[PDB]
Amino acid sequence: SEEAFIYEAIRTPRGKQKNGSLHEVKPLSLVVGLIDELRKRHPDLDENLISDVILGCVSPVGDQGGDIARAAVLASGMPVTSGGVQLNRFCASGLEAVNTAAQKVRSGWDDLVLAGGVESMSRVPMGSDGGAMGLDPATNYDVMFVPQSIGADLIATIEGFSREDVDAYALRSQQKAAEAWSGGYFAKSVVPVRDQNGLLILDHDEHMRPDTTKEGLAKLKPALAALGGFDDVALQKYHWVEKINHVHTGGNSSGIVDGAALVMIGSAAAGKLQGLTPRARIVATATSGADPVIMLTGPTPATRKVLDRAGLTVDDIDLFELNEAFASVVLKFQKDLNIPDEKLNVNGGAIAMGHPLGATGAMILGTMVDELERRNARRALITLCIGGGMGVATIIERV
Amino acid sequence: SEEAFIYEAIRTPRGKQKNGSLHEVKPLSLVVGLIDELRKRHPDLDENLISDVILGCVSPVGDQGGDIARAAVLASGMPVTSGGVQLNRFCASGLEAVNTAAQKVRSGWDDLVLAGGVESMSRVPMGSDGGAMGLDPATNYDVMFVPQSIGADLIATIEGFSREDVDAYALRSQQKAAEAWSGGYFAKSVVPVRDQNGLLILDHDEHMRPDTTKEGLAKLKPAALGGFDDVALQKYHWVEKINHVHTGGNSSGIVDGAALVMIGSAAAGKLQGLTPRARIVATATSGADPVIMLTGPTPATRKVLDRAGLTVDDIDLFELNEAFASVVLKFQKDLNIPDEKLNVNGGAIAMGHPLGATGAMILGTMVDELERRNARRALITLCIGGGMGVATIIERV
Amino acid sequence: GSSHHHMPDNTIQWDKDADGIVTLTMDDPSGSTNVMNEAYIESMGKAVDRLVAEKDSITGVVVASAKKTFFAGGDVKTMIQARPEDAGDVFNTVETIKRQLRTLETLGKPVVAAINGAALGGGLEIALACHHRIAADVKGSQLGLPEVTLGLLPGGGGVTRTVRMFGIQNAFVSVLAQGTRFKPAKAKEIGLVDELVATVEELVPAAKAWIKEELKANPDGAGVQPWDKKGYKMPGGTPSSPGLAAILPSFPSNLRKQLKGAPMPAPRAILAAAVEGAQVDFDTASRIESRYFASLVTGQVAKNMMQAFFFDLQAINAGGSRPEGIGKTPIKRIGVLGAGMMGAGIAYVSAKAGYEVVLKDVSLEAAAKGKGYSEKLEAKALERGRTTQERSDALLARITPTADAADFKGVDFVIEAVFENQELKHKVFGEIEDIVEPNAILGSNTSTLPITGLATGVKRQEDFIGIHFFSPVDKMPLVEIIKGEKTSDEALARVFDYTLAIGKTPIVVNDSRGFFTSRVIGTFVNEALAMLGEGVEPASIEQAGSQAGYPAPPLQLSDELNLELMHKIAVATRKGVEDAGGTYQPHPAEAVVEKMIELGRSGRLKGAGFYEYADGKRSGLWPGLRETFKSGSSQPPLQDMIDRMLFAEALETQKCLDEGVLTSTADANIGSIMGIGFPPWTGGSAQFIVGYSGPAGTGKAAFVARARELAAAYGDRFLPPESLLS
Ligand SMILES: O=C(O)c1cc(S(=O)(=O)O)ccc1F
Ligand SMILES: O=C(O)c1cc(S(=O)(=O)O)ccc1F
Repeated sequence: SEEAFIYEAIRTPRGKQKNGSLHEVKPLSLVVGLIDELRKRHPDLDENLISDVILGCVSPVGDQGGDIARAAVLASGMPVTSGGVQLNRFCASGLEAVNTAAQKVRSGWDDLVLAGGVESMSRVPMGSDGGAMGLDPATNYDVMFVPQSIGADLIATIEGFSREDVDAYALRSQQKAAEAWSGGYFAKSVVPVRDQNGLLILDHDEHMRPDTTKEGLAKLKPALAALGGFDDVALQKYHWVEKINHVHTGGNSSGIVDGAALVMIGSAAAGKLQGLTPRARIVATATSGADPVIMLTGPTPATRKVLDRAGLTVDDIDLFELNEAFASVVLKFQKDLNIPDEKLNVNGGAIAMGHPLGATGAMILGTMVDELERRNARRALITLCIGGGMGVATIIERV
Repeated sequence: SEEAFIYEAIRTPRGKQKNGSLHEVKPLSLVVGLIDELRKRHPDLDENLISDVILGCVSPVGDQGGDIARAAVLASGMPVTSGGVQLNRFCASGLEAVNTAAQKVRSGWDDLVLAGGVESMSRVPMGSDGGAMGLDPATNYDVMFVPQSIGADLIATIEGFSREDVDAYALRSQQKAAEAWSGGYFAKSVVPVRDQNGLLILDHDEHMRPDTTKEGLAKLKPAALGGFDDVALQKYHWVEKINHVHTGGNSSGIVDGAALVMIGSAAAGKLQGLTPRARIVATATSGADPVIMLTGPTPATRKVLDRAGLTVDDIDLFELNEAFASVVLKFQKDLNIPDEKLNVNGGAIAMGHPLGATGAMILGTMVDELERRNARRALITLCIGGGMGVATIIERV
Repeated sequence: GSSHHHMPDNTIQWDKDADGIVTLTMDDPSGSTNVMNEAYIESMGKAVDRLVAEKDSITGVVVASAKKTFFAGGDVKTMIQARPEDAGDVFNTVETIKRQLRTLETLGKPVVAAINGAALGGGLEIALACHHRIAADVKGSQLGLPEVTLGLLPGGGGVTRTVRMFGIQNAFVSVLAQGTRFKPAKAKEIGLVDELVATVEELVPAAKAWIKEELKANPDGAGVQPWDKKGYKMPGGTPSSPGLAAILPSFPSNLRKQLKGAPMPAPRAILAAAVEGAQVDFDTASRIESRYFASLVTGQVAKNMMQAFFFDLQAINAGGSRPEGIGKTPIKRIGVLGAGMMGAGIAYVSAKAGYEVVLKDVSLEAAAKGKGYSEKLEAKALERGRTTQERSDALLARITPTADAADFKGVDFVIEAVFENQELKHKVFGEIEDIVEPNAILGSNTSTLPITGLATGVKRQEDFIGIHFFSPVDKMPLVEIIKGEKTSDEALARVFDYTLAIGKTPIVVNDSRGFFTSRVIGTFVNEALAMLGEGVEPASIEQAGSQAGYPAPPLQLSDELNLELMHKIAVATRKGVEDAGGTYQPHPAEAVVEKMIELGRSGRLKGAGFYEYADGKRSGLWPGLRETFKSGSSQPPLQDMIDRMLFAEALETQKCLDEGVLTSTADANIGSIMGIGFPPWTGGSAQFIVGYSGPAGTGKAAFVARARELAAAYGDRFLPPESLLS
């Protein structure tokens, strides 16, 4: 019923995994840093009208355990009534928190909510939480568990995407992310990380390789995997396929990074009361997925369901933003819906700038809010694939 | 404005901590057992129409890590489109999942949602996940971190609740839970846990001590790491000394358990031959100081009443989680709740407090008691760590 | 770029021998001690650049010192001037310092520290970067990391390395949180030093003998610290280890309990830097330590504490308040009159320094009880191993209990400690002034009575002087020296030197009623009692005192000062100006004191005060207190209660400076910290003004603006004097 509006969307720069600038920064500090930037931009905002803070975090362990959302509320000195809940829907946790915040507003029982994610994979690696599947061979044996990398190799094998095809996409992502950083597209969204003294720690996505070349990508060696068994397991399910063409390397897959993002979502009455200017509007969200062994073809039905739910078609969308977990996933999504190539990941993606699991959904969402405003266009569609065979998609309209 | 309805609300027995019957049962198996029961009750249900599965879990590590809701969707053989997300809002994670399921239905973008929670505190003890507010001395030192036990004792000190007062409520809970079990109130809601051979593992709440006497409660001995007492009084500086009245007999039990709730729109219920049992009238979220921690349910209950346009007199049944005896007494004292409307079937002191599931368990407990008493309204609320609070009102259909 | 450098005279001498063992002898020609200053950083940069350049011809390194000390301290003169905008320079300095030590630590060859003397702060940090530490067991030698006492932290790798050596818990509690200084034997027993020798001449030989043996026996592990080996296991576990993660949340609360909630951010930062550093690699850990170090240096509390415990303390010890030109006069025999807590404690600290003491009282039974205070003190010291049986026997043998004025023959230094009464003191001095030596110092231990009055009871008034001690004398570090208007400058210097000889700190105060310490602690007590009469909760008053940083809460302190004595002071201070023609404005606390006396609750000595006293111990506040004073009827902010007690003392101190009672802010700061327990984070009741910080701002102006905000709400006694106005 109630319409949900995005009033602010900011993100930290994404720090690399090996010798990264953010490895010394506690995950709680990345989120509190963004809260202190929202305070700086709206000093007179009555923080008591913030009814919840929803953070996505795929590995809620160690520095990221104990409800890090609540920790950020108390650490930043936000009102003790401002809640704080962590969620985990694997790679789409950041976008799921944004959608949940939007649905909480649409229900009317919530006025103004902070949403986003946080992930410091240099401090809390993926799999640190273990998992009800790994520590249980009976379930692992029956669900035929296959890590994300092999589903991507399998997708490229089935659809006929070659090693040069995925490296062609890896090159164009590094290029567009370089163009966007040069043009200043990220100037007001990427909030530099500073220490307790105010000294600079990171001001740019340091995983990028702007000097990437077709020749340099072709020399990389292909990628839970590197152990045994998962290839044969995947082909036991997809028994018509004979051999898996391993095309994905470190250069055409999403990088391991640290980062956090924040999106402020509220109702029109909330923004009007607090003098906030709307930037976009959550038109519709949707959830769907496909087989867990192929794992990553879930954003195709989730996109059709959110398009069907919004009453639109692909031709009505000005910008498509799909997370670059693997190059073959995007080429499949592009091949399926016949996405015009110049509407797809127009400012780069996770291959160039990184994929901070819990925070990625809210980062690429804020990427589109700024790009619709810059281009003066109406609609964008943000979607992420998920481990286990899920998918999430959202359509926003510039206000 | 689609309305959210409860069609099914079931739970497992609560297995005790020491030598518990559920210690050999993985938390994933507790949820799949409840899912398989929903199939037995409605085999005609089109599980494709289930949009999401939202499970609350406070310690999502080890056997409970890796998005246990998604693990349940795959292990149970549910459609892969049925989602799966784990959330954590401490003790309210079970009820937040229910409330979020209702808010997902009211928004009109999810049609039929499974909500609940799972917590195997015997296998994954609380604090196993770490956390910043405890394992980071910069924020711990600033937010004045205090365990929930001491906040409960500080409440009893400020309100003047004696050791006999709290122990009296503990006896009340033990007697009311024993009556509800003997009276058959929990017959159709407590799904017995069985192994892969169909052999019985547990069919009742082990933690109950139905032969409790006030003499045995007075024998018990009353956080032992030191320091926290002086930290609490540094903030509550008008109190000279904290009277430690809470023991193992007047505090919530440490148990294993899981709960499931089926929530959907009236259209989704009509389409699947489902009779609605109750309606989610309103939800709310507020909080109070995190050093006392457990005083957040009072403003959250006051909020959910104003939102639904109701008052205390409009509520037939009040269900507050019995984390500590003084928390319920302070709550009962403030809102002047009648004694016969409060936790009428016992609570966590007798049956246990399986963190991630308690909110969904006491939610299911009330849905049954409204249909049994032929009453109209019930208010459910829980205290939370870090000073939060969630509340929910349900109306019988 | 990433360098070992940040003009100065070189401070390190280089010597390579035939074997290839380079000996770095630190010898700063600009002072008697090696100090971590610009000259050191530049020189250690040159030396480490040379060790790397000549790596092929160097088999080991020996770090030594040419001073009486090894290395002690850093550039406090620079650290105190660092503003918040200077955080980049401060961060880059410690990063440059640690980059030098880390290169020395990872040269691929063994480095040994020859510790010939004191290795404090940066000195121990240099040695902690070495693979082997050999300390000479000489007198006066100490080792430790006392940066926390100046409001800083060991930022040259001290926090990172001691945590890697001993674990988070042991390093914080034993070394870091308190800046404890160890004698070389204690240092070897807890692991800070590896081995000991008896003379400094054996050090460099032993260091080269260890380097030669290490290369022969353990070639692959030579020059490799324990935390640079595969499979390094941090003692006590890492924060992710489940054993440590169970008790780790209790560390900030235990620290918060010991500090009583007072604003001390240096221990809070050390604990954070220790735990945060144990979660990552060594290099990432030390950079975190640098950020917390820069956070402390640019803060105010560090500047408050650097001013007091470094500059003011050195100004006092150098004789800033000692009369100019006067030479030294020996003390052969000390005569103490009275064997109470004061006289007994005085006799102990005097005999502990080595002075022969004659302890007189009215009876031999009493004087023997006075010496028993020393015997029971030496008993605790023996069972805890802090002294030998030999020196303990000699100490007690210097205390001669007596009851005759004839045994004061040969006493050239008299310290009277009898009851507070003028005509009693006139009589006690009258019958000993002729027995003592003709140049004897005639000192009175009085808290309030003016010295000029007591001096007229003797003939040689120029040698009469006030020597004010504080109980317990064996542990209180200040001596308040009061100068009557007939007191000579020689007597002043003689008492001043004695104060340093017994290991205490002197302040010179001009004669006046209340002197400085009694007058100021009176305003602290009176503010608390006024709050009690206003209807404030007694528990909230004590909480304010402890959280303000005071060592003992004010109501508890009142029970020990005896409210009967407290009332007599106010009666004696009204007729001191009302009989003089002026006016006396009564304090609201006087009504509270008179009512407590009316109910027979005069204090702890009586058995009942604001607290209940059962079986010698103090057992909770008197329950009738809330009903008597309508407690709870006034609930001001805790910060107002804290500021009322801090400002009342800070303003009475400024009054003393304007009246010539004190002659230096160094005496005001140290006198308030060590005399009456003003919170160390303030740097003293005078530093508190120039470094106030609150919602208003920082500095003298913020203090005045806040003092006026208190005057509006609680009375004009908080109105700032003209001297602080600008
Ligand atoms: O007298 C000193 O210079 C001094 C030095 C330190 S240090 O820890 O910086 O070495 C601490 C206290 C001190 F009083
Ligand atoms: O018991 C007594 O009368 C008594 C009285 C005081 S007084 O300080 O009130 O004069 C001091 C000690 C006492 F034992």
